[PDB]
Amino acid sequence: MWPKRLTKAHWFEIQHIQPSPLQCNRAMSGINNYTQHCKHQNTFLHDSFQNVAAVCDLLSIVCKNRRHNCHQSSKPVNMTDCRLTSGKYPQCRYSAAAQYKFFIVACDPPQKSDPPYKLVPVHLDSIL
Repeated sequence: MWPKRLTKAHWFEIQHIQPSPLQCNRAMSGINNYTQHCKHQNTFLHDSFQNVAAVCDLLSIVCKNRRHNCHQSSKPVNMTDCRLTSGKYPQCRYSAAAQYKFFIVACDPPQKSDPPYKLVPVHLDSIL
């Protein structure tokens, strides 16, 4: 069981960080349990937290929400798109689609219980 309240950065890691590609149904089951529903879509980045957090140090750009705390990867990375195809919670089933794309993350200063980087990733703003 993941604990009661996760930081935004910790939830980002749980939700979007998976360096070796796995089975969509397996990978989503934990996330779905914590949210108590079948998430309709999720993108897993096949890269390490360390590598993704490093993107936070790159040039800041505008996010979809018009904030300026977003950062684009310097290279594309392997990722998988999981899309809900059937089932009612907790029986959620997915199809997988591999991608090789740049990504943009939103970054914030760490909270106290976060790893003490200058910035940590907290949202997957977009893939491009």
